[PDB]
Amino acid sequence: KIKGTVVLMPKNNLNAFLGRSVSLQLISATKADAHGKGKVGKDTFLEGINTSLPTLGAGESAFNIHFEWDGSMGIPGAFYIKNYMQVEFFLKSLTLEAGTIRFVCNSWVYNTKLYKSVRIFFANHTYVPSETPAPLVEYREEELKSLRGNGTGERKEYDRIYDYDVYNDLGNPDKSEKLARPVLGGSSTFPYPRRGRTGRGPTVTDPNTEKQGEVFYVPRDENLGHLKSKDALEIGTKSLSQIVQPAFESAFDLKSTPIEFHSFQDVHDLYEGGIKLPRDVISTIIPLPVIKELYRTDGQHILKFPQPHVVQVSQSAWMTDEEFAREMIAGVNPCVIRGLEEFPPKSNLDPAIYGDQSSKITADSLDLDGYTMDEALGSRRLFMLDYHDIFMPYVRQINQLNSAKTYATRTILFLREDGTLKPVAIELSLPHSAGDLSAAVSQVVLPAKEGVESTIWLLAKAYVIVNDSCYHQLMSHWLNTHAAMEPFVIATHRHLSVLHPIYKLLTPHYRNNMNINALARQSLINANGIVETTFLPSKYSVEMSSAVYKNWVFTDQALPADLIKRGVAIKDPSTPHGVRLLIEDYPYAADGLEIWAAIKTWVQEYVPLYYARDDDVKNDSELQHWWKEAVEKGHGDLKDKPWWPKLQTLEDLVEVCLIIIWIASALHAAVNFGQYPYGGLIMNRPTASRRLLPEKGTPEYEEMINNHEKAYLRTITSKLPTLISLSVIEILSTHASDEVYLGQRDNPHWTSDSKALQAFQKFGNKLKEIEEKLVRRNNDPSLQGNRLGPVQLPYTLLYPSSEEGLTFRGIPNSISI
Ligand SMILES: [Fe+3]
Repeated sequence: KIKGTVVLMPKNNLNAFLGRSVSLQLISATKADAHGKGKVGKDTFLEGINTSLPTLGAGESAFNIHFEWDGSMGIPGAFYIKNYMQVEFFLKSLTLEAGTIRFVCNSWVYNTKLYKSVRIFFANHTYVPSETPAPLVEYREEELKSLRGNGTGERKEYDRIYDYDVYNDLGNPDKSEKLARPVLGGSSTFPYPRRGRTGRGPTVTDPNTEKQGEVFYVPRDENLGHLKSKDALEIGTKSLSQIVQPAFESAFDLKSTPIEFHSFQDVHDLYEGGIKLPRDVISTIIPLPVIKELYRTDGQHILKFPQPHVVQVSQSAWMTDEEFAREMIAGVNPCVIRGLEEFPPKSNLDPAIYGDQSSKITADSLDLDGYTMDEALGSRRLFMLDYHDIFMPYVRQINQLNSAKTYATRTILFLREDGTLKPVAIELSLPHSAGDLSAAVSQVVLPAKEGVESTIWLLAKAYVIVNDSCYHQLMSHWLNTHAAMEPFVIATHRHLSVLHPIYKLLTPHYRNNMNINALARQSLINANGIVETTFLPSKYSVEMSSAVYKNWVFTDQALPADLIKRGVAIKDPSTPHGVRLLIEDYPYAADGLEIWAAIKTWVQEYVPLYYARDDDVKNDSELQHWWKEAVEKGHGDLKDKPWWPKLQTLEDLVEVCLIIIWIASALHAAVNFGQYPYGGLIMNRPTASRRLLPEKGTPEYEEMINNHEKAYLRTITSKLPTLISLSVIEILSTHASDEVYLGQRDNPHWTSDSKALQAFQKFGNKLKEIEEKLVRRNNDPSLQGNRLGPVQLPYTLLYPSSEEGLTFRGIPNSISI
């Protein structure tokens, strides 16, 4: 007999797993039947509870099992398992002793009757397809066929079927015509990454829109369970939209709290004394998992939000021009600023539609610390935050909404000799066309510290940051991380076996991504969901991200390519990373290059363990099918584009894996974990603007003079949507205590290959080394202006490690929140 140990986690006593409850059958990797498929042994049941091993913990139990297995039956390489119990359990592992064979499973096993085919698990060996032991080749391909399913049917909780569909599940046209939304994906008008297929079928009123459902399916093992309810952060979004948001709304409908903030102190009060709300509103929040962690409460009437990092040292520093500019390089959205190499800035928009698009900013009006414009341009000291061409096509329709008004903005920045950025002009642009009923005009606003001009300049920064917050949430964050990554998740499970080296390399970087995305489609980006009800563009929000996706380029997601494309660095082979930054102390980019380099080294060391030559990549059938599908189906609306890597070389494989890991880990961390730390003060990161600048001689103009804080608050996001936005960004900025960070894996035995395990240890050591280096940077007094700023907030977003909570640091493996 072969002595084995099964470790599993009950859904939630242990004796019910005994008798005839659970059977396993070992499968040979070396002895085949007459069809060349590995021989399968007898059904073998769990025989007793193992009590010996202390190294267990975390709700796990271990079971003893002995398999009949003459050396005749060869060496086991897989096993089947059948659960005869009513309730599913979570299978962790099988270990066969005496040399040892390890099976890492980490999968829910439902009752046997629910599966078309018996659950199969492979030993922890790694094989490209041409290396699969012959008796497992068919089992390997059949499991992939199982995972792909057939493209039809309503997916159920226990299904493990990965497939693609368009974003046609956001609208709710059966409820109201007002909730109808365009399908995103699958047309030239609205290209978009695909998402995981759910198959709920058509609405009554629109055969192109998928009907509503209480649960948005993900393949079962994508739906992460948590030992602690407080760690199920993704379910908070659902509770917030479905339960908490209506509770807040009723407090305002009943006039139990003032409808608007009246001064900046009313906002600061949220994390000081708190806000007083009706008892039944407090009573709605307090017992909810995740939500109850968002606020401190007296259990009666008070909710208090946590103090955001951006105000922890100075509550007024956000208002400084130094901090406004610094956050474009070290803030929540540090990846949009561009070099400006000519002046005035140009527009590619059609003047026949929007009016003359010539910039109104004059060079002679700008304070460039004594530099002439030619000098600033030539010394590469001029930059911009350019939302003009992005927003202008949407300004007319946005401004037609009740309580939304925006400009398409452009901000010019000058890189001072001291290495900090300063803002020197903001252009607030509006489209103009012959029939317009509005008399509002485009304006240029310059910095000012006193008088009504200082208030107009503060408002101008707010309009800019409304554009930036919208672009950050929809494009930098949602489109470029969450949405862009999902097609790669699906392709990987459809086409790379669990045995495949590139499966093992990439899948840690997918943890929880399909799950959070599905919950997002249900409650965050749905019609009348959180984003539409809290951000400027309202019902146009998600379609705006489709327009931006038209210009998404996979190879420009690589950090060096991004920096070069935006004109914030230049190619320079004489530097360690091959690029020279044009803003030397650009914290996101300088820290990012270190992480990028570490990932690249890891990928370059792993790949050659499995692919010796370009030919070995061309000839890997799973890899070729994977990449073909990811591009032609997953990102199929951009399959016509010339820039996709072809995947016929070692270099191409490294490039593709490096970009995927980068997007999933560091890029997402840098744009996600700063949300509450910077945006928890709504004045610092307004999500919406509700009026344009006022005309002279109006009461709104006199208000700017007499009550500037009220002028500002009437312009930005109202109090009710503020309470909702703050709550959701608090959730999304939190690290669950069971997170798995870059340099970590959930199991030490993910492969039996010692060289791959060594390479991975080297990678984790390098990240520790990098963190020491980043610590030294933050402690360097010369770098204070950009790494800390007047808010005195050290840039820690790209520190690789973190404890649980709202920590402003730590790089998870994946897009996990
Ligand atoms: Fe995120």
